Formats: sequence, C-alpha cells, structure tokens
Amino acid sequence: MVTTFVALYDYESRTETDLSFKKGERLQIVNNTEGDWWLAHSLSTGQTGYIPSNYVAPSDSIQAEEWYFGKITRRESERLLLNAENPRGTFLVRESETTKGAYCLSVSDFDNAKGLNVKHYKIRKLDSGGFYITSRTQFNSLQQLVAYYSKHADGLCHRLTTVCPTSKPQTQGLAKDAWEIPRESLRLEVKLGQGCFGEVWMGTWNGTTRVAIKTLKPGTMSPEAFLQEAQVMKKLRHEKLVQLYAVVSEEPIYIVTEYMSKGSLLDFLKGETGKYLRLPQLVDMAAQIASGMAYVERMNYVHRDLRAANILVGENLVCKVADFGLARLIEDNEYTARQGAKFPIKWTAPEAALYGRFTIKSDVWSFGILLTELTTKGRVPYPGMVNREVLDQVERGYRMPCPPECPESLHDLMCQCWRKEPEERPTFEYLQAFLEDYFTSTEPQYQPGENL
Ligand SMILES: CN1CCN(Cc2ccc(C(=O)Nc3cccc(Nc4nccc(-c5cccnc5)n4)c3)cc2)CC1
Repeated sequence: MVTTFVALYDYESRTETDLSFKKGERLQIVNNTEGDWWLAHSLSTGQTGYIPSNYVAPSDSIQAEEWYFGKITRRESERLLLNAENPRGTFLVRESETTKGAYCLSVSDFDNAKGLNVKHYKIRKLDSGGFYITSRTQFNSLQQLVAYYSKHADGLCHRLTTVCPTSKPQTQGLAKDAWEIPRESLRLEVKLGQGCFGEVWMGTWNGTTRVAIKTLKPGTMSPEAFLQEAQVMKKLRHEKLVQLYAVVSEEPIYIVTEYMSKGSLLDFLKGETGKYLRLPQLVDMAAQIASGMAYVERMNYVHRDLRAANILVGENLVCKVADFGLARLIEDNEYTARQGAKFPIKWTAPEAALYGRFTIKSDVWSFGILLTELTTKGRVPYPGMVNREVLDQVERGYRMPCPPECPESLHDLMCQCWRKEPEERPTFEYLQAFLEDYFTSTEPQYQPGENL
C-alpha cells in the first residue's frame, strides 16, 4: 500500500514532536521525499510525530518482514543465529547463494551431545509462483511458508519459534523540537566548572537573559543520554526546581537553564555565609527543597541523586532542586540500574543500593541525609566511616546521631526518613508542612546558639 510503511525496530520518543512506535507497527508517511526524519501517523495509535527514516520499510516490500535478512551469506546467517540467548528454532529467511532466485530458511538447532548448530533449507520457486522446501508442500508466499512452519516442523529440525534478533542502527542525527535554539543566541562568559562529561558556564541568551549552559564533551556519553536531563525538565516545572530554557542538539550539545547566582548548597554552607546561619534559616531552606520534592512526588517522578551538592542557591536563601541527570518517570516494573546510580553511597537507601529499587521513598531517605548536611553546615555524612563500610552498617541498623545544637525533634524527623521499610517513611508532602510549621508547631521555645 503506497504511503504505508512498517517499522523494522522499536523507537522511544525523546522530544515533544517525535513518535514512539514498536517494530511491526504500520505508519502513514505521505512525504518521504527526504531528510533523515519523516512525519508519520500511526495506524495503530492514531498518533502523529517524527520518525527516523532508517527505521521503516515500505509496506509492499519483503523488507517489511522482520525475519527477512536479504543478501547475507550462509556463514553470516550462522553467526547471527548462534547467539547464546536464541531459543531453539530461531530463524531467518535470506537469499540463496547457490541457486539464483531461490531463498533459504536458516534455523538454530541443538545436538544433545555437541551443542548449538544451524540447519539450512533451500526455498525454491516455481513458474506458477509457488514457494517450497519440499515439492509436496507449496505456498503462494514466503509469508505463508513461514506461518506454516511456525505451526508444525513437518520435516524441519524444529518448529520456527523466534525471529532472529539483530542490532538496532543509530538514528541519523537527533530529533529536535521547539526547545531548540540557534547557538548564535548564546554568549559564554564565565566557566563555572568542568569534569569528565563536559563543562558548565554562565552566559547570556538573546543578549538579555542570564543563563547557565551545561555542555557535553564529545566521545563521553551519548547526546541522547545527556539530553535525558532536558526531557525531564520539559515536564517538571515548579518554583523550587531549576527551570529549563532551551537546548542545542548538535555537538557540542548544550542544555540552557536559569542561572542560580550562589552555586551549590554544599559550597554555600561551607563558605562564609554558613557561619552566620542558624536553625531558622536552615529549616527554611529544607522546607523549600521539600516543596520541590513534593512536586516531583505528585508528578510521579524520582530524582535519584538528591544531596546538597545538587541543590542550587540564589540570593536570599532561595534553594532549588537541580541535576535531573538521573531522574526518571516511575514505571510499574523493575529495571537493571546502571552501576553508577547508587553512588555516592552515603545518600542512597539500602533497597536502592542493593536491589535497584529507586522510588520516591528512596529520595526521602536521601532527604534525611541532606538534613544532616544542613544542620552540620556541609559535613560529610557518617564521619569517620569509609564508603565501603556504609551499606553493611546501615543495613544492620546504624543511624547518624543527633548533630550538636540540633533539636531532638528534627533528628526524629531524620530518623523517620531512614526507616528500614520504605512505606513507613514520610511523604515529601508531610515533610514540607512539618518544616514550614516547625517554629510554631514543634519548637515554639527555640532560641539560637552559636551554631544553630
Ligand atoms: C567532584 N565534581 C567534579 C566536577 N565538578 C564540576 C563543577 C564544579 C563546580 C561547579 C560550580 O561551582 N557551579 C556553580 C557556581 C556558581 C553558580 C552556579 N550556578 C548554576 N546555576 C544554574 C545551573 C547550574 C548548573 C551547575 C552544574 C550543572 N548543571 C547546571 N549552576 C554554579 C559546577 C560544576 C563538580 C564536582
């Protein structure tokens, strides 16, 4: 059907105007003139958006079939079919190397004594239009031949089970949306920092707006992985979260956000202003962070990297949640976490660190640890304890004690955040209200000392 295409691979949406689809999905594309990105409309979901043109095939063509591998050699088909995880009966169809115009069905098999091997069955074509492996069983299409042998082996080594898996190709360039800006609209002014994955600058946007510009060093993480952070920030908008302004999706990749003039909360606490802060100021900062996290909570997201180093500060003790580089929408299943997500370990709840169960409740644990950073003015959690020993201690019941000059009621709040069972930890909704009302509802007799 001309203008109908079939997806060869899965594609996940990563902008506001691209289209998610699954392999085998049928899509209308009425202008396939060119570019590497085509406007498509799904005949399954009725959704419209842009798709990578190398991920689809015309619906008429044999190339639309997932099991059709075209012109590959006998030996290359074997290499693909002998993948360690393929079930017995994994298969593909390809051109025959030995008979012009014929095809070949190649199938993974298993010898109980000798192990994995591949069998090949030549598919010949008649003048009548038929296809066959054996003369007695003919079909009008490769599709019907495959369908039949997926029901019964009928002479083959095994019934056809699984279509041979293969590598998904990269898209040609990244999908872009209305957050994209021309790089000429930016001037880099002051370099704020740098690390293994790039740099952060203070700059100006459109000649008028002060911004922070996070840059990706090429050859480190993928542009897609880097921009996951911007994808999250397009959806999460709140006064106590750092705001996304724009992206530049060609190398070097930029993420452009609002600029927070005082830098990280950790450095702010350790610096000269920390000496002049007392409990009311620190609790107010905690409440602001809790308000941001209560929004993240309501929106069904998880941050996964909450700590004072990832809060940013402005004038007048304004605090905002930042660094959404690990943040995720919560899904009702498990996933294999990256080895790096659990670090730094002193902020990570045991069930997140041990089993990869990162939830809003593991963010609550991290918030409790953040409360210790506030009340000690930036001391490292678990002082005297090396990173390698922390998990075992916490698992066995060890909790940090009440910091000097910290009211017992605030340490009791920290301890609730560190409950062994995640469900027994408070919500950020509760934490925000508690901290906002602290000096009227909880400590109405408070008087400052020299530190808190
Ligand atoms: C161990 N690790 C090694 C690599 N290193 C890189 C680094 C170091 C310092 C800063 C900093 O002081 N930033 C700073 C200073 C003054 C103001 C701001 N303001 C600001 N405003 C908005 C966004 C951002 C920002 C910061 C970091 C990442 N992305 C956005 N920063 C930032 C930023 C990045 C971090 C530590």
